[PDB]
Amino acid sequence: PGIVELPSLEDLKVQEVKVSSSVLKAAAHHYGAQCDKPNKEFMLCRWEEKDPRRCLE
Amino acid sequence: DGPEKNYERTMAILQIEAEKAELRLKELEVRRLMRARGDGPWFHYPTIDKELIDHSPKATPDN
Repeated sequence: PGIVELPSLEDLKVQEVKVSSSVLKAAAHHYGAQCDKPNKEFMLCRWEEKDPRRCLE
Repeated sequence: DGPEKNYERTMAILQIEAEKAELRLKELEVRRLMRARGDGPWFHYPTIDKELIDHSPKATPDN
């Protein structure tokens, strides 16, 4: 067994979406339409790589 | 029966019996190797069938 490679804590800093669940619920339908492209690319990366370390960008 | 008929009938019996005796010994050798290595049709015990596996995308990604 080898060492599990992990990204650094600085590889994980991003501006978080600090709104509550009722805010996301309200905007969800317009959000899904407007932000489909990067969202679907990430989920394609996500179901193909099967590894969260491979889709961080 | 003349001596020749009995003589050459005896060889026919000996050939048949010798062939069987050889095959009996080879079978015990084949059985020994098949059971020890499991690389033949005999002593082949089943394993789960890979065709029972579901390959479609799942609810969650990491799998």
